[PDB]
Amino acid sequence: LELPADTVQRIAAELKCHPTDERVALHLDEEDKLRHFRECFYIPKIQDLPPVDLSLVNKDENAIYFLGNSLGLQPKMVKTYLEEELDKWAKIAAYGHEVGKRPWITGDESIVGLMKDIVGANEKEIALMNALTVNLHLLMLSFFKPTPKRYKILLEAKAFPSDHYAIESQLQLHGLNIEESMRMIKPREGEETLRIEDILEVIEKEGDSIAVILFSGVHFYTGQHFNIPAITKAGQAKGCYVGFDLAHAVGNVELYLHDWGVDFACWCSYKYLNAGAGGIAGAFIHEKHAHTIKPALVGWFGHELSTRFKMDNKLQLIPGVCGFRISNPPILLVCSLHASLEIFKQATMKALRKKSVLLTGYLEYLIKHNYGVVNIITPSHVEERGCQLTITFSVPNKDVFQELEKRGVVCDKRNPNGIRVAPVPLYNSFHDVYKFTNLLTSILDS
Amino acid sequence: LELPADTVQRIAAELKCHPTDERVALHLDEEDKLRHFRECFYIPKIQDLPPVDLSLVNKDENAIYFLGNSLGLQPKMVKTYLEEELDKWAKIAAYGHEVGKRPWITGDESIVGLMKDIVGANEKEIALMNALTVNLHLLMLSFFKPTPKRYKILLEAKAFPSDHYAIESQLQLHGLNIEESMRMIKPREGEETLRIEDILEVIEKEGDSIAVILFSGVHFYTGQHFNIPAITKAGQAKGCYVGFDLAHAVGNVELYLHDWGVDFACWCSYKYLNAGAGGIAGAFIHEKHAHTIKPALVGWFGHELSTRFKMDNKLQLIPGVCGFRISNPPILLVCSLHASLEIFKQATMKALRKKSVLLTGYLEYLIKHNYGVVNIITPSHVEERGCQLTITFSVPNKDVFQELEKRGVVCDKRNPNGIRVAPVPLYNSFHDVYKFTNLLTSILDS
Ligand SMILES: *Cc1c(COP(=O)(O)O)cnc(C)c1O
Ligand SMILES: *Cc1c(COP(=O)(O)O)cnc(C)c1O
Ligand SMILES: O=C(O)CNC(=O)c1cccc(O)c1
Ligand SMILES: O=C(O)CNC(=O)c1cccc(O)c1
Repeated sequence: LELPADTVQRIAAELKCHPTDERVALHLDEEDKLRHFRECFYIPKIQDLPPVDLSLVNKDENAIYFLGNSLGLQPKMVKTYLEEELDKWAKIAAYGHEVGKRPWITGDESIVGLMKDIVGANEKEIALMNALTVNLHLLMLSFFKPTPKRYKILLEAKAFPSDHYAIESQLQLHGLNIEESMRMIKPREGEETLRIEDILEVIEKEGDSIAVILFSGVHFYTGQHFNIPAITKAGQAKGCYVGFDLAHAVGNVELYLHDWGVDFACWCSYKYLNAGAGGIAGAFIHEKHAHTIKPALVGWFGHELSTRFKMDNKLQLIPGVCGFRISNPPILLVCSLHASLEIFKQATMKALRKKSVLLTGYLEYLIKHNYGVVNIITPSHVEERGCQLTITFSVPNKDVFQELEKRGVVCDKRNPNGIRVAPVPLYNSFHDVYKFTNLLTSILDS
Repeated sequence: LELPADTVQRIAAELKCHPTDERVALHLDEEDKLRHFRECFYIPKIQDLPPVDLSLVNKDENAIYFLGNSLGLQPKMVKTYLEEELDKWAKIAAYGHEVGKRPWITGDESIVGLMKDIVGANEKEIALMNALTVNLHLLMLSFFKPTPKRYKILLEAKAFPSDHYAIESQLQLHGLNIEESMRMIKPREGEETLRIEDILEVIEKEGDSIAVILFSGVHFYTGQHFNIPAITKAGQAKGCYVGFDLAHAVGNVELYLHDWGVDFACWCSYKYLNAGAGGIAGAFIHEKHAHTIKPALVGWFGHELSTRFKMDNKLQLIPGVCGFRISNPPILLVCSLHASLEIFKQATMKALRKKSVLLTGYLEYLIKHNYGVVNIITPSHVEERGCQLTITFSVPNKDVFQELEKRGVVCDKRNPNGIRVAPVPLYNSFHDVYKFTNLLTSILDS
């Protein structure tokens, strides 16, 4: 299978231009079978962005939005989907709990089918509920059951703060010494990312004492995409449960949670899944646990639908992850997520991931060619990253982030002088990447 | 202070009609200073309701919606408020986290001020987050700390199923015997409601062994409004924490959680608060606990805003209930609740409660006069109930509920032959009550 760099160079040869020519980007966009999906989203205009310097930009041009890994752009249909439910609420009020396209009682279940291909799990293995870190806790209350022999939680060092705090509070709940019980894998000296061989070594050596491995699927800062099946198998070989925070993985990289035998997972919906700030989150528990791992905290929405409304206070618990669902689901959040998931249905993760490899590969190619001063922290192997590249710079005189945002590039900063950029296949183009790299080159040359 | 029955009879005398005359209802509506608020809501039309028999009703008449205690009607402004946020998301995407009327990061805090008068607490004592039963669990994980001496949870028998399951699972979490540890106050033989003297007796006699009292503020089925301050003081006198599920109280009866010294509380927003199915819920913790009662489960949104985004994994916990906030808040849910709370701001709980006393009092009066066969289960004392009356019937030949719903009355059923009705002051009229009672009379007379 042709690597992105090789595709770019071959296309350039065919076009009779240099691989760094704008025509290469324009051609890749012409050949992009997912090109039309860009029209499904509200893309901000450059002139409308708060930090933009109008004197450096062309009005009425679209922003170069590379922050879809943090706050995904809005599907145009969100309003329409919300209107369907507001209209029902206006027309029949309480009766909307039981009737319509999204009966409110089963609003979550009405759209969960659309998640099956995204995470690679069955409908009974997925719940759409609450918020990401909330779900992490609900799952950990059941999966983390420390003993004198097996009490550790294994995670990456410099994990996302919410997960870090969640794990710390879980350990504190059991009166466990944090320094001794919170095992955090640090990179080798002079590296920011983890080597799979090093992770597996820790698991092999310390696995007997580890109750739960809780890793990110994709690391938020380095952009490293961890080998989920390998970590899962290694942990399970030592008797650990293995779960993942897939905040940066879902809707980005392909996932097969069931087939890989992942024990549990959770994710948010407002990043690659484009559902809007604080949107309804997700949880997965492998069906193999449905009768053995029970919810720690129960509410009425974990009671089987068939008898729930008898209200006789005789719990009939739904097996598997839906037993962990505590409260009635927020229809308005279901609406916005639904609009997004219909788009994913049409695009397919297979096709999206294929475009992402070429799109991020093209970005990497242009960066490496022009400045090979500029360091890509994200792993170079195509299977070891998603959309996002994390880049650092060595320019004492320039704040590269500030100069980019003034010009309508929307991305994330980390210190001292670096950036997170994540071109996404649904609504970013190869031309976006071309434009970005030329703005960057111009900034670095002063 | 004039009782509702006496107001009705006096008004009838002034009008020169019988207290049961339609003119009495029309006059009370003319004198209702809150009358205009009815126009702020989408009221369903009778012809649009699923169970309606069109041959028994007049088309284009409004439904008689008496289920505002279960699913509140929609403020007309909900769509407008949602559009503000969708428009921001479309225009500036990620930048919406920090700017606008409702910066997404502080979306909850941007509207919490509007809850101050509703629950009678300070802004630092209220959090808008998650869902009701979820919040109940988050609070109980911190407030319920059983010991060999003090391990019981005290609640009413036949509590709402979700609360019942929550309490059961909390006890199971600590390995406590449910039958011994879950103390449930049952009514006297031949009664459905609880006597305050009986509740206080249990507290006095068993209080030393009770860790937490968790009562509803208003009981969902009987409509009994419990004396919150009296239960709070009695529990605290015995060293118990006292908390309330205010699902049926908030936006219905007046509340002074801080001044009463209530330890903690939680509530939903889709009942009297009209926020839409599964809307963003609420939690209260008295400020007296801010430095002593810490969250059991922590996430990044419990970390002080000023340093949260440094992402250095060094927790700086917000004192009080906001420390219990785990995840970033759902803006779309904030929108719908905000639309409702602006209406409550204009109306005031004081004025709403005053109308409710007269409105429910008038309903009771008409029921008692025509059939004094018909039993009101809800306490008769005006201070011992909210909007809702629960009514039972003794007619072997008639399903009263089915006959009411066919005629465009929207209410709730319980067996064998009874109903829950809750005329609400924001959008129900005295004429609604008059019409309802005449439909009921006609049904009962066969
Ligand atoms: C309506 C109600 C609930 C509903 O629970 P959710 O968590 O909102 O699904 C719970 N408890 C009481 C007392 C209620 O009246
Ligand atoms: C974005 C993200 C979160 C956000 O937490 P919320 O519960 O949604 O507020 C948590 N963990 C990871 C790994 C994330 O990337
Ligand atoms: O983008 C990330 O990796 C993590 N950050 C967020 O999810 C985020 C950023 C700003 C506001 C917010 O609520 C969440
Ligand atoms: O109305 C009550 O007292 C309790 N019921 C609900 O809150 C309710 C009813 C139907 C659907 C739902 O999600 C909640």
